Amino acid sequence: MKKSIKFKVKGNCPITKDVINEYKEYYNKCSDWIKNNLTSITIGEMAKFLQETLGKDVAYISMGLSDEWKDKPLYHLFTKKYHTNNADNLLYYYIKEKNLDGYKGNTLNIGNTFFRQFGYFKLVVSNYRTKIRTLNCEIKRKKIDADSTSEDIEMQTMYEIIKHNLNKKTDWDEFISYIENVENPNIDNINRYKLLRKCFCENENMIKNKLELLSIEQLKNFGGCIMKQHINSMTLIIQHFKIEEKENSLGFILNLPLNKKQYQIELWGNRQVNKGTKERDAFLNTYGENIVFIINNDELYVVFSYEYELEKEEANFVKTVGLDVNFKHAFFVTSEKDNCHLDGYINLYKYLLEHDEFTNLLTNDEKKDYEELSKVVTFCPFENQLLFARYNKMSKFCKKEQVLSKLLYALQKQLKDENRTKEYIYVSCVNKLRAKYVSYFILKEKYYEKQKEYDIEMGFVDDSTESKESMDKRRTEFPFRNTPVANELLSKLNNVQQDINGCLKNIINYIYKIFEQNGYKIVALENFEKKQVLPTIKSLLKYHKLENQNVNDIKASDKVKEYIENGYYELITNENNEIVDAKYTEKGAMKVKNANFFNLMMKSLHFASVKDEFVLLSNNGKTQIALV
RNA sequence: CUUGUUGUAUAUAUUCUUUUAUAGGUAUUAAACAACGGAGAUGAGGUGCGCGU
DNA sequence: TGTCTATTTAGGA
DNA sequence: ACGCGCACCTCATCTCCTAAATAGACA
Ligand SMILES: [Mg+2]
Ligand SMILES: [Mg+2]
Ligand SMILES: [Mg+2]
Repeated sequence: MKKSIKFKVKGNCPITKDVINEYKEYYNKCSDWIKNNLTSITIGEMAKFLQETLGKDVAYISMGLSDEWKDKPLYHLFTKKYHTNNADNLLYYYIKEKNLDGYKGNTLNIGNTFFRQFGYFKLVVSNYRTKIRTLNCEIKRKKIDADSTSEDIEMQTMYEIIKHNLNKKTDWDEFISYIENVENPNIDNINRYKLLRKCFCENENMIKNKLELLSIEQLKNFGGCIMKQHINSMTLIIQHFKIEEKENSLGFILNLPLNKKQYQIELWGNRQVNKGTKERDAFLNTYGENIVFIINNDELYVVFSYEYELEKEEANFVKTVGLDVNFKHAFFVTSEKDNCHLDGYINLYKYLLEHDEFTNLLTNDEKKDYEELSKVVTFCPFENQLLFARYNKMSKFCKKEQVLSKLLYALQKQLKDENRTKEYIYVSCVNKLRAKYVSYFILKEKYYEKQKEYDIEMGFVDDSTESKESMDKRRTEFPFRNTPVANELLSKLNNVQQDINGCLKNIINYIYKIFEQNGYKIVALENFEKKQVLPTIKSLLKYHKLENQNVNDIKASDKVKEYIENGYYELITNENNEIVDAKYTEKGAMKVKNANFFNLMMKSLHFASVKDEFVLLSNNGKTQIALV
């Protein structure tokens, strides 16, 4: 289907950040009006006004005065049962005839058709569509029993209606036939919807009225669609623009209709659309009408779209393999037994076991676990327990981590020497992934420390915390996000996350290409033990009630007793030898860090996007990914 | 225009950074592999801090 | 006026 | 754990990536 390619402009282009800011301001004004009138005006009033003030006989007014829409609320313009172009034209010409979004023109004098009607307004409408089309009135799924209340009958009714947009009586029958005509249908499941189809006929007025009342209910707490302040992107639809190859070059020139003249924007070339390739001809033959101007690191990029589908060359089925996700010793664990059958596979656990320096530090249990993994096809020896030794310098695994790192980097040097590029990049990315995750943890912890220090030195005082209007104004005037300190830390975090994402992509590509280049025709990615952080001191005092309680006899939940028996909390006593404050000892303050270190790699290494990367690699590869 | 973005060097120098220290910044040298459907919005989860239980 | 750019309208019955 | 705020991050879901005809601008 559709595809994208991004180009970088070469030289100085009139499209600056001010053009994009103007675009976004118009977007937000239009969205503000649309939000504030989602129910205050009906479609018939709009169509009647357009008929009166212009007197035109067009379908977008004949479709706004018919019996269906002449009195329904404006938000039905955004639903899938109303013609798209009629909704667009009716809404746009209403807004244009009344100057609702305040359009006073644009800086570059780009044609209003490409900037306003098929630009920011087009995005506003396409955005308000997804809000209302996914709009799931408050509802859940429950098993329908014979002795179930009227709500249970009605909830599963409307729940399936939303999932299938069925309105007429006949459409209910069609969904009943949807599964029955399919081989081996579930008899009980379809009857569950047949019963509600029967219920649909009894009191349809109550059903439709309640569904629309709920829809109106979920459209007054909606604050509208908002384009953020960090976007730096504008989209223009232009029917007639020209993209041309340069003369004696690899780049392109974009001829953009701009102030009634053709402005030429020079673009660099991509090795992605490169000279003499089929993708180049496809791009230059079938490119779409949407142009996206985006600024990234103070550089202007231009995104075009086109149609290109490659011809998948199949291969004979050989094997199917299961990939499992783990978090303890290695990320990727296979069900195969490593017999050196795989070509281009380096077994790093089996390599770490051939060094006396490493296994001499191992116990009998640890050595047994490592030998278990060495016989298994595994990838990415991310060892979370040893990795924390780089942060905690007093960890009992501090020397194991050093030997692991030294041996892994020695293997990296050896692979670089022997010109084994694929395995070399794999090992480099593994090492860099470990280092970069330690860096990300350090940066995130510094972010937390800096936020805490800023919000304690700021000293918020709230007269009433029940609602925003009663709290301190500096909560919103001067956040920590707007402090210079945060932007530096957030930029560093973004850079580290970028490196982490790249290294994980490299490892995933390595795994996929080993299994592809060995005959495996499916890699069935077989589809989370959060360590618990010690309860905080404020939780220890104001929540677990360890304040003014006797130190000798502590009335608390047994988990707190076990934590106190460990040297985690140091308690500060008073004249009565009872607790008035507490702190973290070294042991507890580092237990908290260990728990955070283990939990953050769950949410930072994108382990719920691994399947996505394998799918994308299967979009152009000899292997397929079967979800388990 | 040996041309876009991102990853991959435990490279040379540094009176740089503990807010990326087995890594980065500032300047160089050195590449060859690889991935590349984006933009926008909404919703749901999780998380940190602060103020109250 | 001729040519090139911008604006309009698109239905379901 | 709960509430109110301020943020941050990862996921899921959806829309949209047209085209002919007419009107207008200006030499
Ligand atoms: Mg980087
Ligand atoms: Mg590169
Ligand atoms: Mg150095």
